[PDB]
Amino acid sequence: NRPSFNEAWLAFRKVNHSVADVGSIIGGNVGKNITGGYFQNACPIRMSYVLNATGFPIARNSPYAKVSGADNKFYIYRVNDMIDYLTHTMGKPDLIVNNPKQSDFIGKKGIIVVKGHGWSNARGHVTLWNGSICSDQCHLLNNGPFVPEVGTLWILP
Amino acid sequence: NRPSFNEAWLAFRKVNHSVADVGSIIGGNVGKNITGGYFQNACPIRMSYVLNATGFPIARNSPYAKVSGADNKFYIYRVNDMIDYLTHTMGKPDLIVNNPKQSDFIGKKGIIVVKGHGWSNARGHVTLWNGSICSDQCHLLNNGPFVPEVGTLWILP
Amino acid sequence: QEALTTQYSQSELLKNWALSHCLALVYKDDVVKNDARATASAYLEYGKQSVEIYHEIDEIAKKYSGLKYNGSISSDFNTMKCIDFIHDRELNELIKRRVEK
Amino acid sequence: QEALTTQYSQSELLKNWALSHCLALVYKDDVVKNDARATASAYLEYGKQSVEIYHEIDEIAKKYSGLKYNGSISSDFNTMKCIDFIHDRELNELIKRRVEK
Repeated sequence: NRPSFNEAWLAFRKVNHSVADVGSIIGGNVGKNITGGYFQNACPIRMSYVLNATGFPIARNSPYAKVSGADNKFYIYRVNDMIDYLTHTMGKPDLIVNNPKQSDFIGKKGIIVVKGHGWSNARGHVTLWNGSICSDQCHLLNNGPFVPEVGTLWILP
Repeated sequence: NRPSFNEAWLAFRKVNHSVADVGSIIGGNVGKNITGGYFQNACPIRMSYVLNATGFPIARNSPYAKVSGADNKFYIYRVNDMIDYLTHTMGKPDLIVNNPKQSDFIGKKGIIVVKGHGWSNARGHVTLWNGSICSDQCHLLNNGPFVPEVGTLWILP
Repeated sequence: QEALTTQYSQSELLKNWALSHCLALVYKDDVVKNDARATASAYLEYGKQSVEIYHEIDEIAKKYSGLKYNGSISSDFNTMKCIDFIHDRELNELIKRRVEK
Repeated sequence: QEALTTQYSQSELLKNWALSHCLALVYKDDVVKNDARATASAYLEYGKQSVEIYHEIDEIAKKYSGLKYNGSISSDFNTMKCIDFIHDRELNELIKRRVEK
């Protein structure tokens, strides 16, 4: 099945900080790579933390690049990999929206993926959505320079 | 013949300043290139100023890269070019010293060239020498990281 | 404007990573270092390689970032260390050897 | 340590100049800008080309240095503008076309 919405939202908050702080929190190889500056986009690491924390851990042998935390659990560090991981583990999406706007997702909650153009470091973003706002809205820099092409929601119960 | 030592030494002083200041002083295309940051090594520009100022101007059609000043005279901007220019215009050198030390040049004065290894921006340096010190000694950063291989002096009368 | 990041081949991404990472090492200013780090992270995102290849690129970068360069003008020539680095034969062989194409 | 400056071919010097000059344009910090300028001047010293080729390289660099790049992390991606620049087809054709080999 799937992480409960409430547990996922709680866990996300624990890592809704700067990438430096995320490294301190998670430690292990996650921390080492963050200290070294190799990881700067916390997006997939926060989603990995959510899965690990809610009883749906990323398997060691999942076909995606990952590093261990101090918890000896595994953290995917590429956005594209996190997106593909969810596609292959979460079952059928509940909503798929072409040219999405936030208003299209009102009233439903869970894990949201948006793919689009305009960002120089990624093809998209993966986060939690509570029916009104994203869990990292506080970091969401921007009608911004990012133009969403497709938005996908997996409902969390 | 050759610039008088006294006139050469006086003229050198007028441009014995930061490359930014040299650009302001000389103006024209020299200044424009300095303002744009294209020239940062004032060495050959100062030597060009000396020649232009003492009645031995660099000819327009000299086979070396050069730019004009506000005076409509010409200024060589590469060290290697300034060295070659002097070799072809100054006549026979008066002293050539393998593995030179400053002490080897005591008691004689004029234009000095030192070629050597250890610098990342040039094969050598060209300046004036009064028998005791160089005219840009005040900028001479350094037994330094530069290892002189050959030193050549053309005496100025 | 979207950058050209998605247009680079895997080898080109690794060379781009090498350059930006080295610049992140050599420069002191926090705004510049953070910019070079952010830029390197963009090339890492699109790579298909494990993190240890970037750790090894860093090992080579450090052979250049620790050099002392001198000249007849005032500068540490930090930028030059990274330009020399990206021409390094060991670096280019490492990338060409890679297990993950 | 002497840098590798004397080992570069004429085309390699011009590409090295292009990169260091662009970095001198995009970064704000004076110590970094001056370092990149000093580094570029080293490649100019060893060139056999007239100054206008560097002025033209600058014209192309400015098409990249003036771009606004955005991402899902906080950065202006200034370093990235110069990495994209050094892959520019116009730049590489300019260098290959050059009258002074």
